[PDB]
Amino acid sequence: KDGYPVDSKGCKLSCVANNYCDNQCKMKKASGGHCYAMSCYCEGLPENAKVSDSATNICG
Repeated sequence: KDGYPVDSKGCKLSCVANNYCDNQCKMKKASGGHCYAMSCYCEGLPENAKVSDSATNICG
């Protein structure tokens, strides 16, 4: 599946470059890792990946 990976709190990962996400997503059995709207997004994550379902999370 695809989506935005979160952190230990469940907040979207603030990405700043494609290479950064490209490497992260990869480690997460993903294939399309890019930085969109300062948010990392991997395409091909595992059905049990920990990503959000919206372009905004509930961080502090």
